[PDB]
Amino acid sequence: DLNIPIGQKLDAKATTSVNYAANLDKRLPELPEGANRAQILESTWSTEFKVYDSFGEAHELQIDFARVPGEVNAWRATVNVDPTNADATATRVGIGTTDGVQNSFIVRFDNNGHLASVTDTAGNVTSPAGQVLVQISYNVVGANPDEAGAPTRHTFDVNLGEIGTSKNTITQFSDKSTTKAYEQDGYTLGYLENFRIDQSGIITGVYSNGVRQEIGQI
Amino acid sequence: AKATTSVNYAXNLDKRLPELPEGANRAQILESTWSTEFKVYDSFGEAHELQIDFARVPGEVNAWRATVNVDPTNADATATRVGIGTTDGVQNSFIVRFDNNGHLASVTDTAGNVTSPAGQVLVQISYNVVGANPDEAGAPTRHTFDVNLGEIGTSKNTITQFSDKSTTKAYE
Repeated sequence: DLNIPIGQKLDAKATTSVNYAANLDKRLPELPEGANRAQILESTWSTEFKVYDSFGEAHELQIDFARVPGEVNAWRATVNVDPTNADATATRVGIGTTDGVQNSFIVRFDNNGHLASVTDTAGNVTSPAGQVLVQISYNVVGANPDEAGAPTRHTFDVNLGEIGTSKNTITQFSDKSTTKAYEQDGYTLGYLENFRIDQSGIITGVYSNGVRQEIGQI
Repeated sequence: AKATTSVNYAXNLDKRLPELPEGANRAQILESTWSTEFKVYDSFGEAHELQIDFARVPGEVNAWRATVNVDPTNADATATRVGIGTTDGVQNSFIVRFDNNGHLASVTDTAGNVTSPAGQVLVQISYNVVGANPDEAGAPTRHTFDVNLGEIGTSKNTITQFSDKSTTKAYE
């Protein structure tokens, strides 16, 4: 028979998808085409959110939103998984790929504020409409290498929203600069804690990392 | 109360435990050693303690050295050796490896014999039982054991190495 003991383990799920959305302050001053490091600083905004590798280790993913010099309604997003060890993890962020691109991308805003487009350093641009997905990659430092010998990488997508909307999409509305939405689908190891039944007959198991799996109904 | 025949081990070891550089000193090895203590029985009915120390091998990730010593107060005696198949060409240690999902992958002991690519993982423990007792046992006399780490590739009733608190312990 199939047995479901309490304190049973639920393996960690590595992030595959993050749903991120934020607003960048437009009333930040623009950058003349040749500024110094203090002036790019007063026109940049950085933030951090977690992702999970396949061991359930949380890695902090850091994004710096800096204004493109001279050009307006354009920001540059330098991405770095594990910023204190950013050189060994070697992050790379492209559209459609992560091979042969650098860890940065530019995100242009619609004249109304809505997300217009995103272009990487390789030349890969979004399409004119639809949801925008940004592929992000880095080295999982603690992972065994693959069959060939490479240091093994973790790859996932960042859903900034769909072109021309808000709510669940990144924006450049005027004042206010913060993170709106953060939903990522990974999680750490978890243990079965108890079962819960539902106005339907659906018996679910709850795990210590709050995952809630179902088994069946009456 | 029986000849214990086998001891099942399960739960998690924390990946985030640091290595043992320099042959690190007393306080550093304890910072990177997870230990488990268990009670077992011999053929006759006497109670002995089984201790296994898990600690990360320096220089290799996802690989752990497990030192086993039944009745640790008793240095040198009991011999105490562990070894998958064989048992005199081996010491009291085995090195357990995990795969990129935190699941059990391999066991290797002091010699080179490795567990098969699949199936349940058994290691086998071996010691001399003493403590007087009236009528003699003669020769070194021993007591093989069998320790069950679980089956490879799975977390069900198996040890795992995830990045969470350590939880490995013995059961049944």
